[PDB]
Amino acid sequence: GAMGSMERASLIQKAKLAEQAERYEDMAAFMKGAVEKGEELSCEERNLLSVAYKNVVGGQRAAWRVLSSIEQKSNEEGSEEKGPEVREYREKVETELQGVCDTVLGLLDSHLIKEAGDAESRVFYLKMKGDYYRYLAEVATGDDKKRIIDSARSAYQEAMDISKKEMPPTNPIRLGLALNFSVFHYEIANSPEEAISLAKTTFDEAMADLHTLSEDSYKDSTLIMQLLRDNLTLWT
Amino acid sequence: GAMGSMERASLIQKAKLAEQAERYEDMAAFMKGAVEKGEELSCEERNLLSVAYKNVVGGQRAAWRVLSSIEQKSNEEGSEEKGPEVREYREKVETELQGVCDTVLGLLDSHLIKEAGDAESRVFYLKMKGDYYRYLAEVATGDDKKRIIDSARSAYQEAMDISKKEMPPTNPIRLGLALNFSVFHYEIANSPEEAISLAKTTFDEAMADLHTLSEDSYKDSTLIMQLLRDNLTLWT
Amino acid sequence: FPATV
Amino acid sequence: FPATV
Ligand SMILES: *CC(=O)NCC1CCN(C(=O)C2(Nc3ccccc3)CCC2)CC1
Ligand SMILES: *CC(=O)NCC1CCN(C(=O)C2(Nc3ccccc3)CCC2)CC1
Ligand SMILES: [Mg+2]
Ligand SMILES: [Mg+2]
Repeated sequence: GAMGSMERASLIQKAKLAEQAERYEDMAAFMKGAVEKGEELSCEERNLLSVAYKNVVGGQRAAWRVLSSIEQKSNEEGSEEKGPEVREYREKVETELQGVCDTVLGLLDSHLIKEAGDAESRVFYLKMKGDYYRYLAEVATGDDKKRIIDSARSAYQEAMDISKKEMPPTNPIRLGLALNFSVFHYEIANSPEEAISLAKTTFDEAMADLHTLSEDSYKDSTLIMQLLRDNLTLWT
Repeated sequence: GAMGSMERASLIQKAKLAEQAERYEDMAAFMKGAVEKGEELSCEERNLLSVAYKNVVGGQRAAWRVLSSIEQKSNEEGSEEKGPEVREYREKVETELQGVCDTVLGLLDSHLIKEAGDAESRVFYLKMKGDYYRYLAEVATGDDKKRIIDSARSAYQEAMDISKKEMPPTNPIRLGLALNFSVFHYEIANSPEEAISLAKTTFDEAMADLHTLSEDSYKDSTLIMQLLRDNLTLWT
Repeated sequence: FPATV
Repeated sequence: FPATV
């Protein structure tokens, strides 16, 4: 693509600059370029990839929710007809969101996941796959909605299976995967009890392993544990 | 352009939706489309145009300043050479910024300013022209930097002349023009004393006219007066 | 909206 | 940065 002529190292350098400038669309385009060089990503590089796309899609999701709410209000009894514009613009934002998700899922399928053999990398990528199918699910209404939901579930489940076998219960990737899969259960799969059980069990297994950790690892793990607690508080 | 097939009213409707969704790039593209329909803009529509581009360019300016600071640090004694990437990326952001400014200046020249006969509209557009030449000046380093600075000055001065003849000293457009022209003096023209004098005289002339105003007009005028005071506080 | 990372 | 509108 447009980044094909730029050195891998320069792309990664620029991604870091873009992050400092809060230019997340640029960050994402640089990281896509870096992935397309065909070499595996380091841990630092995986973090850059994830941050970039999280921020881009996060902004799209927030906009889509604003628009969807306006659209919903327009279809209530007593709302005066304002024409097709709200639906059209929601559709526009939705199509852009779907495109970003398809781009991320594309990078994971070609060929990040298949080349990832270490547990941390494979879990990280499979968690990402779950996440971007979950964003597709949030906006899905068609014949494929159940398959999209099941694609997220399958990715998250594979990641969970690997994480439980290969990583300690305090590992931040394991914790983050569990946090997100729990949100999937609550928000997407209509399974709040599964969501709660997962968050609680994850929190408690992590708590029991904190004693093994350095101060720096403890900080990393407890940050995500607090997110689990925050969700549990919201849900109970 | 891409908006040529969309109704003017639909573009304006969508601009308002985009604003609610904090989608300022879309807002700006909708408003460009609306301007290109060739009809004069209402007051509400001028506000939409200005808000959209202010937010787009504001974000570009903030990014450019982050990058320029990194670039400056890299050229200090003792900084280890990191190659062309910081300059290239600053240049990339700079070129995008310049393009937005050229787009706004283009709308004003073809044909918003020439068709604006009422003082409020003509001052508003000439203030915008000053503003977008001022953003060009912020990043200018070439043979044309003095002409860019003088283009901003000329636009602001024409607007000032009209505003003083045709609008009361509390008029928000008059106040905003003075606020911005004062910043031009301080930041661009190396004329801090002119900047201070302008802000002070504007504030004091407005203060003396507040007695004429309704509560709603008083609120509008005093908001901008406080910005004048805030700058004066920064500068003295 | 619930927390995710 | 100073205020502008
Ligand atoms: C070795 C490796 O692949 N590391 C990735 C890195 C793990 C730590 N990390 C985080 O803790 C945060 N993001 C995140 C956590 C868990 C799963 C995915 C992402 C949480 C604040 C950053 C960054 C990524
Ligand atoms: C009739 C007309 O052209 N109105 C434009 C409208 C004036 C009020 N206004 C503002 O006060 C704010 N922005 C601004 C002020 C002065 C000059 C340019 C812009 C200040 C908060 C919004 C919006 C535009
Ligand atoms: Mg279980
Ligand atoms: Mg004077």
